Amino acid sequence: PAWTTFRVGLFCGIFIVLNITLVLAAVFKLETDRSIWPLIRIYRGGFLLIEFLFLLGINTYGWRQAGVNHVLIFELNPRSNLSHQHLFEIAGFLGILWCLSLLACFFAPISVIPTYVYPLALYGFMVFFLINPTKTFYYKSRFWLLKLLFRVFTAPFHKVGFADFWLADQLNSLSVILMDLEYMICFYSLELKWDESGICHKYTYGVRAIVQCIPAWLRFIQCLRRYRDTKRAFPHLVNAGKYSTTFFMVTFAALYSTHKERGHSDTMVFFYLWIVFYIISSCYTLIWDLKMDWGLFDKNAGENTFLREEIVYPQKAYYYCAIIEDVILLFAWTIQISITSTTLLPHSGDIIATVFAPLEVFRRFVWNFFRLENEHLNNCGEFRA
Amino acid sequence: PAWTTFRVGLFCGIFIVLNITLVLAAVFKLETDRSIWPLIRIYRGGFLLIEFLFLLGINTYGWRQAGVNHVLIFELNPRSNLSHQHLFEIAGFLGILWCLSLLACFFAPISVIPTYVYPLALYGFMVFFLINPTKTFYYKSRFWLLKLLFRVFTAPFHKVGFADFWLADQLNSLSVILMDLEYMICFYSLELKWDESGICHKYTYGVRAIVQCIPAWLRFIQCLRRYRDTKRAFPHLVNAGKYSTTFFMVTFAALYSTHKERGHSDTMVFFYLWIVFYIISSCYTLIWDLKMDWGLFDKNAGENTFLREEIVYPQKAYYYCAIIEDVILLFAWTIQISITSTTLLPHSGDIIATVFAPLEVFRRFVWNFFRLENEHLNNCGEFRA
Repeated sequence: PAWTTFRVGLFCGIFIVLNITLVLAAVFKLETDRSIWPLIRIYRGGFLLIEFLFLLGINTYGWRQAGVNHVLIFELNPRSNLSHQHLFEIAGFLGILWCLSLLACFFAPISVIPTYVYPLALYGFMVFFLINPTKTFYYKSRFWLLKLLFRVFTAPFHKVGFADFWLADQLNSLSVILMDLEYMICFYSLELKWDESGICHKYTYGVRAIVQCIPAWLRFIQCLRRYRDTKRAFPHLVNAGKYSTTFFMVTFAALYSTHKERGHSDTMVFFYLWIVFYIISSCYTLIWDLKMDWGLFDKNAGENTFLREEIVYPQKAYYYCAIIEDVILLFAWTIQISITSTTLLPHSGDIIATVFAPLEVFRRFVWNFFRLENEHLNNCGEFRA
Repeated sequence: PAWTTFRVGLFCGIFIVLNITLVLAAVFKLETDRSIWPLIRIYRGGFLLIEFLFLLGINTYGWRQAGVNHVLIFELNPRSNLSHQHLFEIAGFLGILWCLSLLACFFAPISVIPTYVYPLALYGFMVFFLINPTKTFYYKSRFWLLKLLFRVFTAPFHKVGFADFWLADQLNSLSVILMDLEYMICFYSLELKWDESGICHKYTYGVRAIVQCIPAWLRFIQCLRRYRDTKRAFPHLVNAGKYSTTFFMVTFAALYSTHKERGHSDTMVFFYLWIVFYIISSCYTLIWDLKMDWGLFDKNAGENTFLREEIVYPQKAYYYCAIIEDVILLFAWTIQISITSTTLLPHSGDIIATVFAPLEVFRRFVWNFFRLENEHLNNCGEFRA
């Protein structure tokens, strides 16, 4: 309508200037004799979520304009849809809340409450806005999201729809948010509660491995449930392998990290095995994305050199840019592991992680941007008809 | 359209949060051993202009919705109109520039330029955005405004249209902006130009009197030109009297102020004469506004107790609220003069002036809100047909 567009404008404006204020306050008012990592490590989750919602708004716009309809694919209702302006405004609202909480963490405005209650309040509100039992604030769509989250987190007990698969895949890309939330739990359980601001931050007690692999587990058991429902082995078990490689990569990385902390002689072999398993996982997921989840590299593409037989997005350069971006964004782990194992600053692993997490969300953006199109065109996953 | 509404939202959001930041920086970072008056006295002009443009946007909305059409009255073009969202976004843009300049005056961001260049740059841009000789930034409407300003400031040489009269009246209400601009000229001509930040601020050399009465002069000579064009004495010379009273009030206030500064014995008589002349001016303009410029208090109003015979604005309470607001806003000078002449803080006259100038702009808001309606209904001024 019109009021929705005006609210998109209001929230986007407040957000851009809050970001300017936040950058300025971070460059200037950053004495911070204490360590600042227990703050950005807790706010990385909110940041990844807000960036993901912005990019999902852009995805919905691209779908609706290019021609690929997501009202039938997603099993939504042909009317009472959710345009992209709605996603933009709700992401902007969560961004306003994120920036306000972060500013309250920078300047301590109120002198009676400690500065550790602002992340707690921000995430408590982000949860209450989603479990809101009233008849307001996107009642229908938000409760559809709740039904979807309940049917995807209890995966091997329900029939696989396209929304289930799609949200399981999104959660498989946003693993840093789950790591963030479990880290916030661990911290607020294991930190002094007097005036300011370790066991976790490391893979010591294995909770990091479980939390990082739980979306891979979701998608793995989901595709196994689909293979039990139907009877076909090509796009089900070859798909389960892609998420078994994530299991193995996380396990070996955890063992290597704990052995490097303990300094045992079993560190180099586990490091090499982590290297080779992330290599096979990245090659696997790259081939899969370029072959099935996108349908590219078709056998009879005609004048289109490396594409399908037909296309929806007008500029053919978009697809080549997407191929390059998906082979660069994925495989960016090499820079990470090299710069962390070539004698850099002590606190640099988290620098690289925070730098490359929004880049991973961008990769998931592009992947959606093309997967919904391929699903509308070729019906890759046998979800309908 | 839609992009215009989104830009209204963007600018309104940036503006509200810039206002919050500005209020906070004014309450907290206000050491300011020096006097702060040469800053708010220079920014009051921009503030009154931005508030006036917001309220003119609201006026255009009220006109277009209530039914009173301003496309024929204002001699504009029935197509290529200017909706209220355009006024809102351009006022928001000037507000963004105002808030940015004021913040740059609070925090000195750049260390090489003195803090007196920001008001100069703000108003230089406000003038360049209006004299812009390109084919962009509201080319047609802005050059219509230039033609109107040139035909109204050279009043006694052109035929009086409704736009001429209306802008002369608006300028007759926004006299504080002209006082502000002449004061900025005087200051930047009579202030040290080394690192920071009197003859004016007072009515000493009479420039304040001339500047404060020049819109009254505009409207007076304009109604005299109209009386020469037509031949009718009721709504022309009785109208010229209303702006002759402003001449007399300003003259007597200037004489009283200069004699109080010089402490002569002629101060009390001039103060009493200023009192009585502002009394007669306020009663005159109140009776005129309630009788002719609004058409209220009709002789045959029917069931409507104190109104016209017909009305356009639905809630009848709006009109009574407007009568009360126009008899309160006008006549607010009594509080000013009493609190300034009953032994209050030295710097309090400018406090009261800055407090009551936006209130005067609000009075002009309501006056327009009803005058355009009465003009569409009864054709009070013989402007058409």
